[PDB]
Amino acid sequence: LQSQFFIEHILQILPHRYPMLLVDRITELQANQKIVAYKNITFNEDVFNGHFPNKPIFPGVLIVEGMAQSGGFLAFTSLWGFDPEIAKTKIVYFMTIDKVKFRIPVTPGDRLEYHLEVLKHKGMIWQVGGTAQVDGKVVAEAELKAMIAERE
Amino acid sequence: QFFIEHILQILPHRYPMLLVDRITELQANQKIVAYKNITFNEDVFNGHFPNKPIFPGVLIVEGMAQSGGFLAFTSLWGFDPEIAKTKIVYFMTIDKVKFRIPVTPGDRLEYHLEVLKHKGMIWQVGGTAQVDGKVVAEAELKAMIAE
Amino acid sequence: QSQFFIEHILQILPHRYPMLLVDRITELQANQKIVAYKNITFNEDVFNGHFPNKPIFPGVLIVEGMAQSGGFLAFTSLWGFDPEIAKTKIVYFMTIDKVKFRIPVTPGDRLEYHLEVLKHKGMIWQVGGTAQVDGKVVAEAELKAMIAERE
Amino acid sequence: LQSQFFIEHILQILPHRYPMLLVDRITELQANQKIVAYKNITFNEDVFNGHFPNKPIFPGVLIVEGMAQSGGFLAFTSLWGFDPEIAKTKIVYFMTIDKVKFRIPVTPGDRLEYHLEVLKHKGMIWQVGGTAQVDGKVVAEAELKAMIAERE
Amino acid sequence: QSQFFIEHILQILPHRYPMLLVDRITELQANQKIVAYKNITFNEDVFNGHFPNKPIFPGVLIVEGMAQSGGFLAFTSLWGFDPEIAKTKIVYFMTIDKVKFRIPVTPGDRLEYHLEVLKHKGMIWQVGGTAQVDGKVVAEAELKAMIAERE
Amino acid sequence: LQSQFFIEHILQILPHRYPMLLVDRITELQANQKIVAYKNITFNEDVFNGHFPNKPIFPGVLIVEGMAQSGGFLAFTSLWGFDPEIAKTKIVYFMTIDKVKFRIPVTPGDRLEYHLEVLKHKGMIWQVGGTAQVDGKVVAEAELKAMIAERE
Ligand SMILES: COCCN1C(=O)/C(=C\c2ccc(-c3ccc(Cl)c(C(=O)O)c3)o2)S/C1=N\c1ccccc1
Ligand SMILES: [Cl-]
Ligand SMILES: [Cl-]
Ligand SMILES: [Cl-]
Ligand SMILES: [Cl-]
Ligand SMILES: [Cl-]
Ligand SMILES: [Cl-]
Repeated sequence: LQSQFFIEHILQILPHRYPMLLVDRITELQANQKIVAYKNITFNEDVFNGHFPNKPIFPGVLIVEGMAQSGGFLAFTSLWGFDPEIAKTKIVYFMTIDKVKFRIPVTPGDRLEYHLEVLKHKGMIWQVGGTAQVDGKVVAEAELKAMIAERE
Repeated sequence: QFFIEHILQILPHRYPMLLVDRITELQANQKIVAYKNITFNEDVFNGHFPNKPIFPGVLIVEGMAQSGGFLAFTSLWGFDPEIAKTKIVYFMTIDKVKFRIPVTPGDRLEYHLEVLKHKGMIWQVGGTAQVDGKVVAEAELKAMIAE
Repeated sequence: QSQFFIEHILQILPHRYPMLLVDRITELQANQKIVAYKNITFNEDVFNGHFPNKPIFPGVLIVEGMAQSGGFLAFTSLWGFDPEIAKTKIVYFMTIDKVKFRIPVTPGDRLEYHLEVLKHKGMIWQVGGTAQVDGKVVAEAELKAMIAERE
Repeated sequence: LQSQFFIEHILQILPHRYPMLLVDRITELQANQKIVAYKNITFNEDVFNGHFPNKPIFPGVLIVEGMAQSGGFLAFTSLWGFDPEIAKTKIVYFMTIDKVKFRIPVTPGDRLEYHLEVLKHKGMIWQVGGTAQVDGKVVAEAELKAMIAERE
Repeated sequence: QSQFFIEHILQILPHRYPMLLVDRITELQANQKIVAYKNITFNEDVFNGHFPNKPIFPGVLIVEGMAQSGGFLAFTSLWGFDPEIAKTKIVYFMTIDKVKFRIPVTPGDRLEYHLEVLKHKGMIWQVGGTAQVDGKVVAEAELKAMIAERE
Repeated sequence: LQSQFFIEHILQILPHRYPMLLVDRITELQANQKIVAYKNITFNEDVFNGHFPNKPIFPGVLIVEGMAQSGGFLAFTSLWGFDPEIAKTKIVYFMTIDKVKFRIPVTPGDRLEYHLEVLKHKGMIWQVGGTAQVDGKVVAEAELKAMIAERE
């Protein structure tokens, strides 16, 4: 019912944890339709130790990962709403990834904004597409299909 | 075969983003077969996911990109540690990836990449990731080598 | 210059992971003031234990981030963007005073450091200012440092 | 109320965890009055990776953090004694820091002794002040005011 | 019985990252022997300092992994795959003798542990064997474990 | 030639680095005879995260590793003294370990003192033995034979 979520609510919905929880705040959310979130990029992240020495560049694949989590938050809330209890036993598997294009490198100090739209969704299978943006510009484009499942 | 110390002399990637442990097969301007061991003792598992260790699909793709990278560096300048150290690799595009089987601690993740097309510093490769002969994922990507 | 990105910052401060808390410098006035910032994201080790389920960027690290900004300020003022000389210097902080924390800092915040030169006499520099998140002051502090030869 | 607490007791009272729990043991404790504790400094701490390369130096701001935590243990035990139950529902916020002076650099192999006395205390607000020592000499001095708040 | 994957291992052993050095149990025989392994990959924090520009999995860790396997063997021999009882027991090692290192272990290797029960009396279990990579012996060791009640 | 060394000297002799450099300081050193050194044990170490949760215990094998490093520093200096040049062209690799007995658990707050005596030395082959002590009490004991090898 809300459209603005902070790190606290994100931890209660997504199963991801450090160092793979790549969504910091949800700024906009329209159930079954779109979501806008963002992750701040800082030099104080471990992934920078090796990507790359003396040249910090946020991995392209982790940007895709960040987008998937945004969509995963959109998918869970659209299904069961904000129910951490239900969410606490679910995980999220990647099914496919297509048409991803990287236009501008993301670096420390960047506010990487995730913009996801629901292209199609069936039960637990959600297919989203959108872009990663920094200062209003598209730094990345991507389409992906993820499935949420109950931890067996 | 090229072992970890050779890989270090070519790829610019370091911990914790160096996801290729050994190169078992290489054919210039053609293909490459390499792999990375998966063990619980990897930091990514603390968060992906707690109680349910699953190697991230995106990192599977990253491992293939790196395998592709080694293939490009060596095809471009051969095994030249000197040239390599001035470069880094940028992901340009990723397409047609599909995950069929989850990778978990104890798995030997094999990368199979063939050159689909290349020009200058821009290389496009495609293939699969395998575990015990079984295809756990396929993908296509285009990377760029630069200064 | 007036805008230094992470690479420029890396060539001036000796600080490295996980103690380099200045991601970018948005403005610098030799001998006057500096405005920089560090993004705060959940993907930082410190949040693992401060605290579980309640990510709150440590106040001591805000102050530290403020000290680093002042250090870049004092140094650039004296020698400008000079990587070679930076390697032979040391910015050792002697005191911290009047520190106030008004509102907590959390993942998703852009922690802006605002520091100015309160006093400069020889090797001793005294800076002061605030850390701000979206125009609102979240913390303040006065710090004194001494410039010196590395060893 | 004890006066000799170990890491096991400390884990049960303070909310801090790795890599921010900077107190290893409590040696002396006088409810509402003073406390003596310490943190061993070893090269095997991640913080030394970047502070600094080739020459390890425990950060001063972190020494102040350790004194604050010592103070917190005193406050908690002062208000509820050793009660892990009510202690789990809390966290400690830094309110102010004053008169901190750094006299001697702290390094790997040092036994950082935290010396703190209560300057003032009302309810959840505790104002403490003292020194951090190593082998009997004062390496740092500081005053701080913390607050214990419901993890609401 | 049969083979256990990391999941099952997590339910018996109390060890967690970065100290759980057994990824899979491919063979177990009550009161007799165990065959397990840990994959060695460059992506392990340990390789940062052992050593720079020269990754070599520590020998004492090869030994730690043999102990964990041996411990796993003794525990399951008495109680089988019983998670509840596992939280009830403590398996620490009293002794370690006859340790020999023959070949360096590096990223890409599959460190296979081969431990057999030499002798056991009550809760004192003595195991011994080798660490193997590609069928060859990279290390040998004998360890004595004591099984106790947690707390 | 000296008998007291600090982490800054240790770093110039041993190649070990975080998180495997387990000797913080050397308080005693007698060529070809013995070495007494120590490593502080603090909760702020990665190892404790999983060994074990809610029960920090410094790994016995790590105590042994620490003893081996001291032996290594001893072996090298006995032969070349404090020589950074040569030190970084050689490596002390261990061939065997015997009679290892763990008597008392090591925990955060402990000062793990390493005591190694030279049992036999002939060229590059060194056999040493000793104990790990905490507050004058033996917590561990072991014997090792090391080989000083070329680094290339
Ligand atoms: C390799 O031997 C292990 C070292 N060791 C222990 O593990 C000891 C007890 C122990 C192990 C695990 C736990 C434990 C306790 C509470 C919890 Cl909550 C957990 C958990 O949650 O995972 C685990 O306690 S004692 C010991 N070493 C020695 C050494 C010498 C004498 C006695 C013990
Ligand atoms: Cl995935
Ligand atoms: Cl990239
Ligand atoms: Cl705080
Ligand atoms: Cl400092
Ligand atoms: Cl070793
Ligand atoms: Cl142990």
